[PDB]
Amino acid sequence: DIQMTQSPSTLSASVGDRVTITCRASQSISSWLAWYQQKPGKAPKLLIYDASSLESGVPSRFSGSGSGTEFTLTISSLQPDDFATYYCQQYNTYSWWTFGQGTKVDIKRTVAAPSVFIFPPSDEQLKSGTASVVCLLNNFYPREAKVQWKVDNALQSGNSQESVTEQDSKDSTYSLSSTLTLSKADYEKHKVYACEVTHQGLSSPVTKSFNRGEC
Amino acid sequence: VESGGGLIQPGGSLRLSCAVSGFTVSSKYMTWVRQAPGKGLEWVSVIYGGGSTYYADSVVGRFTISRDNSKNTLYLQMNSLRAEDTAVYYCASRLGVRATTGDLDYWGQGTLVTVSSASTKGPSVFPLAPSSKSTSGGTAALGCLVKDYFPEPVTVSWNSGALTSGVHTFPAVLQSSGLYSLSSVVTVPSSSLGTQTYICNVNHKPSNTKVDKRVEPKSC
Repeated sequence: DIQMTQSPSTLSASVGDRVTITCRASQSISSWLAWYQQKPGKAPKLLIYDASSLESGVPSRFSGSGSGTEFTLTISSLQPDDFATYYCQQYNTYSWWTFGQGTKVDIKRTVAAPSVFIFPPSDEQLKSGTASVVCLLNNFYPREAKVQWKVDNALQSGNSQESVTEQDSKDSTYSLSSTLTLSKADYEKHKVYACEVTHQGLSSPVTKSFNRGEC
Repeated sequence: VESGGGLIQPGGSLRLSCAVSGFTVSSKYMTWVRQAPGKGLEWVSVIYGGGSTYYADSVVGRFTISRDNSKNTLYLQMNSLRAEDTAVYYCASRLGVRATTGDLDYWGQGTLVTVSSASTKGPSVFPLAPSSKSTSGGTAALGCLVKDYFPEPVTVSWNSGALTSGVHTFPAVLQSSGLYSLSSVVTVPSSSLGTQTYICNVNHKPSNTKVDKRVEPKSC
């Protein structure tokens, strides 16, 4: 199958900016590529097809170029209505169409490192036979942030999940919570619980941790 | 709007329907595209005007696309459903007549499919207590962990709605167990932790659960 890789993952922008998103195909596809716009909770909307043809009634500030493997979508002067997620799609083959992973165009602000806080399980939860640890990343920009959990130095893979807020309408940041869930029994078998956070506003990854017994 | 979606246990079947008014379903190619919560678009299947059908690897052998021209309706039969098939499903097509084969200018509203073995279950509401671990520049973070409930939704307020600013109630996540979990957090001045109480109010109507949880500060 053809993999479509868009970049960047989030494009920071302001009203009036000239904004360009890129989309790369893992196989050549001539001009058989379309661009979609999508807002949260709503269906996608076709902007451009055949790489450079406008769907009728779409504003002419939208343009596209490329043919082969490298394609660009340009918004010449961003409007408030244009903050959204944008997808490319290839239809080179009749047999299998694929979309890129999406590019979110959000409201540009200064870089802000997250405040990272960690919450051991409540003694309350411990009596139910499970133990959850929560790592809060508060008020950060841009959206890209990596959370890694370690228990006594062991990378945890499969027992965590993440949730992110929409861009704050006031301060334009994001916040993120990750929950690591273990059995009571193995929680009481280990000592160090560590949330490692990677974010552009940090000079290096930050680790917030606690030892099980202490508070 | 697409229908036939909703809740189904793993191994079960659903039959989506996409009834259209504005064009005939059989003169066009029609497709299904799905989107998991928080994720991108995944093309699922296509039926061309000539009747040919094609499927993404991930669904071949389990899904069947079809149309009934009499009712002007597109279908997706979904068998042997798995948790990873949880998604919003859109039917889509192209109304512009042009020589092109694959762009989509018509999209349905979308309909949510959730694949879970879970029965109705009220949340456990666990405190996220403020402490040194959650204070910074004179502001402390605290919250409530609203764990293992089904189905959606829950509502969370703080101090019965008196406390709204600084509150972040995160989108729920469907866990590998088939139960949902979410957190709600709030940042407040740390000087307030001893002098004022913070309570999160969690309502889960399906289970008739209404919990008020006091979040006491840790003295470490």
